[PDB]
Amino acid sequence: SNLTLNFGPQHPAAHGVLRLVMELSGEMVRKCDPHIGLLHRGTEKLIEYKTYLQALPYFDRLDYVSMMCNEQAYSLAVEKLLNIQPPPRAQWIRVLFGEITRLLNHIMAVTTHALDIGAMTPFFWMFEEREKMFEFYERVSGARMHAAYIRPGGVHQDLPLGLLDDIYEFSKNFSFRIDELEEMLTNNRIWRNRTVDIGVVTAEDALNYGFSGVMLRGSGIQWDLRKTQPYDVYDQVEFDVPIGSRGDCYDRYLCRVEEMRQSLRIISQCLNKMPPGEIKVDDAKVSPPKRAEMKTSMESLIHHFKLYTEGYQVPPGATYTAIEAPKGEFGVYLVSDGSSRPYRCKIKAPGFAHLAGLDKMSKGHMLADVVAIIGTQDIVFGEVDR
Amino acid sequence: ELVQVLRRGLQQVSGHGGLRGYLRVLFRANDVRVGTLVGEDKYGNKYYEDNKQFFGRHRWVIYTTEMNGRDTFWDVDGSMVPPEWHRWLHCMTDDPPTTKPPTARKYIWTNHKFNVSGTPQQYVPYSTTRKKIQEWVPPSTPYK
Amino acid sequence: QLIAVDEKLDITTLTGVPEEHIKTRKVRIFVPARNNMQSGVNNTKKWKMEFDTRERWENPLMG
Amino acid sequence: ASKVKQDMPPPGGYGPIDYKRNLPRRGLS
Amino acid sequence: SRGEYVVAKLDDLVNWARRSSLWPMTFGLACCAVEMMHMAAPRYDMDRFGVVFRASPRQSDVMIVAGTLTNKMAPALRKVYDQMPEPRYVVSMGSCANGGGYYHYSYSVVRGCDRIVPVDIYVPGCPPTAEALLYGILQLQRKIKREKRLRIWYRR
Amino acid sequence: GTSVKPIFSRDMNEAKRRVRELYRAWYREVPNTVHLFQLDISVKQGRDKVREMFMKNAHVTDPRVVDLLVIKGKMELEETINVWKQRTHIMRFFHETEAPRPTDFLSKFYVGHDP
Amino acid sequence: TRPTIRPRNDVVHKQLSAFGQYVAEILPKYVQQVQVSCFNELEIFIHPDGVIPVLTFLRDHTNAQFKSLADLTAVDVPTRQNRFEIVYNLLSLRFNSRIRVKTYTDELTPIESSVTVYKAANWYEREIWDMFGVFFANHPDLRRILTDYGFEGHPFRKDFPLSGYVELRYDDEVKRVVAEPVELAQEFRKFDLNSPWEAFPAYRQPPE
Amino acid sequence: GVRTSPTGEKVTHTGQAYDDGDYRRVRFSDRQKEVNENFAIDLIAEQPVSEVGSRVISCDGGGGALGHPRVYINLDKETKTGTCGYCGLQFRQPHH
Amino acid sequence: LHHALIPHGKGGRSSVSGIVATVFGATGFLGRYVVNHLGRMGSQVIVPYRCEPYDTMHLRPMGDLGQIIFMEWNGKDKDSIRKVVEHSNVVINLVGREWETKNFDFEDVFVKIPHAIAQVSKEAGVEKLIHISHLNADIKSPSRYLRSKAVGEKEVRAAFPEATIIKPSDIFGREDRFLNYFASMRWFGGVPLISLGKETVKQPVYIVDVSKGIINAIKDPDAKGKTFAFVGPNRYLLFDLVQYIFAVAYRPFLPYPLPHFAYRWVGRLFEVSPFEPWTTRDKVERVHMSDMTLPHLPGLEDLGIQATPLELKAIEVLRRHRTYRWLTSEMEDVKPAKTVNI
Amino acid sequence: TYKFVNMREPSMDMKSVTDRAAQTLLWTELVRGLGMTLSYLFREPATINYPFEKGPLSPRFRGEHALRRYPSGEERCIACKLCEAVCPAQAITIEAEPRADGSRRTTRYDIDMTKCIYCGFCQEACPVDAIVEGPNFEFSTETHEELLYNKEKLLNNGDKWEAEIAANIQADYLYR
Ligand SMILES: CCCCCCCCCCCCCCCCC[C@@H](O)O[C@H](CO[C@H](O)CCCCCCCCCCCCCCC)COP(=O)(O)OCC[N+](C)(C)C
Ligand SMILES: NC(=O)C1=CN([C@@H]2O[C@H](COP(=O)(O)OP(=O)(O)OC[C@H]3O[C@@H](n4cnc5c(N)ncnc54)[C@H](OP(=O)(O)O)[C@@H]3O)[C@@H](O)[C@H]2O)C=CC1
Ligand SMILES: C=C(C)[C@H]1Cc2c(ccc3c2O[C@@H]2COc4cc(OC)c(OC)cc4[C@@H]2C3=O)O1
Ligand code: SF4
Ligand code: SF4
Ligand code: SF4
Ligand SMILES: [Zn+2]
Repeated sequence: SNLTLNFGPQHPAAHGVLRLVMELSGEMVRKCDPHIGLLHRGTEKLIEYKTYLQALPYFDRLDYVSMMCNEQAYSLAVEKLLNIQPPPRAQWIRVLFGEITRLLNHIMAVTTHALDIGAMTPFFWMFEEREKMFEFYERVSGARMHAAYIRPGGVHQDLPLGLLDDIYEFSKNFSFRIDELEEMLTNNRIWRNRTVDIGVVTAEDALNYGFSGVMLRGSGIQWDLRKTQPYDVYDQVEFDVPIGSRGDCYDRYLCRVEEMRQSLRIISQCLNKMPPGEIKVDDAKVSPPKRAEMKTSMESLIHHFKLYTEGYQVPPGATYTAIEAPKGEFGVYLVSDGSSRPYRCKIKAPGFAHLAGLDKMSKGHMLADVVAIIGTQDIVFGEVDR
Repeated sequence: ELVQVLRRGLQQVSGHGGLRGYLRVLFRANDVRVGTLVGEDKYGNKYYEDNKQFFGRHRWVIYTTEMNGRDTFWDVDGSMVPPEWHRWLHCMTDDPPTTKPPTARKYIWTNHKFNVSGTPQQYVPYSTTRKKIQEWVPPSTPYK
Repeated sequence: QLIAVDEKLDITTLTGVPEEHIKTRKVRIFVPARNNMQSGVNNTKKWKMEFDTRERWENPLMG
Repeated sequence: ASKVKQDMPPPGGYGPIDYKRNLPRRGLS
Repeated sequence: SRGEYVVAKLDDLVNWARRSSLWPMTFGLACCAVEMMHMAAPRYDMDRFGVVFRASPRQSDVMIVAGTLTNKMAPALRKVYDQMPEPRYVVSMGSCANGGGYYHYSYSVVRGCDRIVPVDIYVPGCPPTAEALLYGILQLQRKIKREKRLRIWYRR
Repeated sequence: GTSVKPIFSRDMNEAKRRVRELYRAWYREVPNTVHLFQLDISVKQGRDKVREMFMKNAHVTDPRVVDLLVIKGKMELEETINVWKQRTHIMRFFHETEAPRPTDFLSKFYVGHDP
Repeated sequence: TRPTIRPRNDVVHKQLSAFGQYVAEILPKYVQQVQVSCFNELEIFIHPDGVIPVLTFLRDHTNAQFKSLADLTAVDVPTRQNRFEIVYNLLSLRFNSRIRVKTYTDELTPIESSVTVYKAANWYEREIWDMFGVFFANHPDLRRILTDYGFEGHPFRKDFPLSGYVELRYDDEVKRVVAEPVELAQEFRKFDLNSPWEAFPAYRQPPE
Repeated sequence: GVRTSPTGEKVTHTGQAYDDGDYRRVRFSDRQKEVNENFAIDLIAEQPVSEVGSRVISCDGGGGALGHPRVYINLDKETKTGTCGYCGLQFRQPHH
Repeated sequence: LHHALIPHGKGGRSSVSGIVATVFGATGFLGRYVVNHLGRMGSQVIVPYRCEPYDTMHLRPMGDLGQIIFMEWNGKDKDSIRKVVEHSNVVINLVGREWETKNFDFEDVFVKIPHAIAQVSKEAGVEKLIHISHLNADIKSPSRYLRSKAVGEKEVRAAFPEATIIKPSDIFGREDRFLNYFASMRWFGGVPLISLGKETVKQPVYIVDVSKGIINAIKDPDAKGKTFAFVGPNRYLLFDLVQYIFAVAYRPFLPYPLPHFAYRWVGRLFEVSPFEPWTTRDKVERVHMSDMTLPHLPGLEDLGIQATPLELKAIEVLRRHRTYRWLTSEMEDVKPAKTVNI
Repeated sequence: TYKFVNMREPSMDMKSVTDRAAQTLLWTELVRGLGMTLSYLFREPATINYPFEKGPLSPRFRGEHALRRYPSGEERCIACKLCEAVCPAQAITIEAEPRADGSRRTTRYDIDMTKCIYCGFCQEACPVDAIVEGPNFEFSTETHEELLYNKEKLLNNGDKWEAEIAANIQADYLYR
């Protein structure tokens, strides 16, 4: 008989409320059975009882490490259904904060992966940088993480009068912190022993199982949604896409580090190219007017009242909108029946498919290797369970 | 050199008003730094800055030992800071309330209260509306 | 392959609704009346199904 | 008649930001 | 009385030791856990207050419920609470744990973790900042300082 | 006619056969469940509860509905055997903390407005 | 029409229309309808019996090559005799395109499991079964994935109530977590927001 | 404008005080009852009526964009004063 | 009924039952079950406590928001009792200590405190009072515990003529001393029994039965001035009862007779512990005293309760007392004990 | 446009082989990692002396809610119920009636702080700046009931925090 073991939910390596039922012969893993749903909150039904603006803060709490990226995907879906266009300055702000968010997510992923493996130190070095980016979030929206800044019309508020300078000051020091992380990990023989040839997935298998993002790029597949299906102003920035060679945990780690560097590159470009103008679509039947207009003009007051009580109506139709979120392809299948409430909202999270493939990726490995594989899949269970 | 660092330490103990004041600040805040007194509180808190410290350690408060009624020699918390010094201390503004006083209103509290949870002054929720259905009152006289 | 089932459709045992909320309930099927405060008729186009009103009481705390 | 004031990059541009990996050799033979 | 003075001093000593060494269980449910991480991060450094994470419920004094508690998860939370040796404390952190929050009207969410376990400190926010959680922790220490187990034993 | 596609059974006889097989499996499982979960019920109580749950759906006359009911019962059996379920889940069948709700007219009239 | 209105792309619209015609001509046995949405999103309505052929053709054909399944979900429309609408989203990396395939079913009719065509579907079909109660034939390991152990009913169905039928609490007499009929301290307050004036003339329905 | 009930409980601006036979008062024993002491109806009743030499006046609550939406008040009735429906300030024309 | 105290809802957690109860002694064995049953229906429960508030934590999840109010009280203070019974229509008394402390003898907890509660709650206008005494309460009993119980019963009846007095006999449950005391004896080696427990008859009652009986007596309009006796459905000789207890726990049963004076000396030796004693002289007297038979008093079946046999609930108390070898044994494996019924 | 992260081949000359043998036998990269940690040991820690030292915040910071007044002392809230309609958590409960002087004012204004997600949508929706999220974040309670705010509690919060709330609004209202 194989030993049957509960891995989580109350486990440090679990990375959330995961009940990994594991069959083991000695420490060899014979079978992985991920039991999820310990963080299923019934988000999609709730979204059905809300208006389109009331449903936005749910996308903050889907993947709690990539908040604005989740907001951007939902906003793109709703804007596509509304047949409107965000203004250019809003799109530049969106891309800038999406890259800052990608930095946040990649720091969290790499350091928690190292912490599982046993290298506890880089976490503390990188979480101070995460703290400074949380400060950027807070200055723009008043919240450290669940900002709700990106709205289906653009962004809620314009940047405060000295934010770009501080973002520049942060961005010109971050590369040295990445360098210190790489000094700790990249050439360590212990880290390579714990990561090289662990959780190897082929290109064909990665495509069929539904993988996306780094889980594809580590296996040599050349696919990045920002390059192939660009959104906002991603076609106007220059960056390279890291590609792996072996499909293992080590290659995925290198891809994420290089991705962090390329995000610094994109941020530098966005800082030097931010244009002037308004921040939300100049269409008061979709985006609320300014407060001075709301307090002086009859139409502005009527539209403020109606947008905050009933909300805008969205013409009937269904869309599937996908973005390159820091964890992979993040999608929304949004169905509108013509009213101000969404009829259906299905959320596609890359972690769902990655966790469904965890059992495949752990064949012939031990317990510690399974811990490394869970770390390398970059799983947050808010997006998996919803 | 090392000797100048030691001299900085001795002028730090000398700069807190003697050895006993040095020990008081060390056991009261686990910090012995010397900064410029930005101002004082009507409740006794003192506010200092030192712009040569990195962001976060450049402003601080030495709390009062005696708030509204309780002894706060050891028991201090962040809720004892009044709102104007709260705005300065959390770096929401650069201007202290001494040089930029807040606007005066006659309904603003003249006496700040701290977090009164777990205390006979705690808030207890209740319904603020009046009774909805009134019942019939039978007459006080016999009917036969 | 088809098996020619002869009976009326009945899915109560699969829905998971407690039997109390299956037998003692009455639904109303109706086209809602136009709100007399307005002239628009767009809310009088589709049929509605809604359940019977049950007891509502006052919370001892907060009311 | 006040002019539009808005958070923008300074005239010309921001100073260049390093992003490439910097791992020195740092050893004997 | 000498005996009352002795029990008061022993009471103070035990309360001081208990509040100065508060070990929370390494346990996080959702978004709030991230802010919990930021409380252990260098800027706030909970370790400097004597507050260290430990995975095992047998070596833990405090449980921080940091995230939504669903119905599927409630038996496991109750179980790891029951496996804490006493004295033990529970800090409810965030809207979800406090009362359900954004998912209060869900078929799969427990409307507040105090239905499952007794709670000592309720930390508001969604999420509460790391500073707010630190304030709640320091509040729990003050609460523990107010304990008088030995005095009550002596008077009974 | 009525042009329906089956799930597993073509008539009620095959559906009844599957029901009997699932009943046999639950009957065999009950003592192991009582041992593993450390339940304070007897094996007789558990088998009585299994019979009561089976008889709750005795009025079904559609082979497809019966096939779905057997699929759900097999899902529950698989869940119980593998210990995915906890003692609270098993004990949820017995409603031990639910006060008995009366069924006669007078008691209902006394307690409240619901029929 | 310039600054605030989303721009059009007629080239992609034409390409998707031609490819939809291509797919319909190749598989007349199953394809019932083909649509190209205004924002260039190809949709192909089919018969349920053709779930496995269509997808197989779409993932294998040299001119198709949709080797990746973005996601698979269902929509509940109670007014339809076939309640449930099964939606497959596919991505082609070779041709950098996306396609949506839709079919229908009701409560008692199984759909063929497409795990053989796409390995990714496993958990998607389990999720559809759990949330909507749609059975998938020949599925490797079909069981609940999202809901609690022993949970009765399917939450995503329109008829199911938002807060469900039971709640949980810890009971000290039995010393365990118990499930009881839901009671709410404050009832969810239903809002009626729909405006009595029509918003979109282009979607007006005939007056019957 | 605070005032106590015959039970010694403060009466709020709303006017709600628990009745003598109401058990819910037990929630305040060993604790206190939260009552805000600045009654708005009394404070707005102290403001002097503004005299303006026009039939129609405008009010925005002061502060421009920091007040309320701007409204126009007719001042033709001389038996009363024009009252803002947002701020409660009163206006009149010079009379008698 | 004072409109705010009209029952509403379906009798669940968020309902209004119309009951406002002050439960003295709610931090004990019976008090937790009573508070649980009251808070299940949506009752307002006022818990007077003198212990450390930590020790009340387990009672917090028993009610909805605001439905359980904790207040400090002192048994020797009547202003405090007034403070905690001012707004209640029900007062339940569960105050009692098995052993005598330095500050409270048996007469303080069983006469003075119950009488003060009855007097103050009658003065305050409390509608209902429920008092708990023992089945074996007697003016001339060898145990001072039962003498004080009988005196306090008379005092309560004098101070509150419409009080319901409930007389249970040896409540058994998860936190019950009676079931535990026998289990505790195994560590020593042998079970010491006076006369080998062949001259004692016991009729133990389940804890949930007693809590349900109290709750039903609150809701019963004709149970006002009545006196109830809460006893189980079966009578056992003490020897057979302890033998069954040891068989359910799967521990080797080694009974031996011990003379009365030796057992009293042992109880006196155990009495000097400053903490909770393992046993006392009073406990020794009460253990080897046969349960009274009072057929003239209404029972649990007059309150609608069907008494639970010990054979059905013994395992839930005694499985904790087993070793790992016998930890998974089923309930119906132990061959119920011999009953001496009539 | 892509780059490779692990497609580099190692040199096979005798010098490179000897350098790699020295790396294997004498553990050079491990000493590099030790040097990095030793370097961090001598830096100044990023820790702040809480509660004496606080984390930086912004005028846009969302915290505890408060109900404000006009400078006359009259409440700003007119019971339009837009905050109650917009609230995604349904955390706001409002009841209103004409005041004794005919004013449109609330008789019940509750916020359930354990339902609230602290999104700030209500202060955006308020047309008279009546409901705000003030700067406070240190209001942890010991019981759940203390976090169920009524109108008295929110008016008290406004009175207690008005000096800072007005200064925060003055610094941010031109971005709104
Ligand atoms: C043989 C001996 C065996 C036992 C040995 C035990 C170890 C030796 C005793 C060590 C005592 C150290 C604890 C006392 C330290 C007090 C520190 C002081 O700050 O505590 C204050 C309160 O002090 C306590 O109330 C009393 C402490 C001492 C209690 C009595 C000690 C008597 C010792 C008797 C020993 C008898 C042993 C018998 C068995 C051997 C409040 O501080 P606090 O608010 O937290 O600070 C928060 C952080 N701030 C300040 C920056 C905000
Ligand atoms: N076998 C049984 O258990 C049956 C019990 N009896 C009677 O039934 C009642 C409840 O029994 P049970 O729950 O088992 O007893 P417990 O010992 O478990 O609890 C007694 C309660 O009374 C309180 N109390 C005791 N002494 C005092 C005091 N001097 N001042 C204030 N409060 C005090 C306790 O508070 P604290 O914890 O703070 O000390 C405690 O809450 C008691 O009156 C008992 O005598 C009836 C027949 C037998
Ligand atoms: C131990 C230190 C220094 C930090 C790291 C840490 C905590 C506290 C809790 C946890 C944790 O890391 C583990 C592993 O990675 C995640 C990731 C999570 O989501 C990103 C997540 O949410 C529940 C939870 C976890 C674990 C978790 O519970 O303090
Ligand atoms: S309270 Fe907010 S941040 Fe915390 S877990 Fe819930 S949704 Fe996430
Ligand atoms: S902050 Fe958001 S959740 Fe909280 S009361 Fe305002 S609108 Fe509701
Ligand atoms: S707070 Fe503002 S939005 Fe809410 S009811 Fe009052 S005036 Fe309307
Ligand atoms: Zn005005």
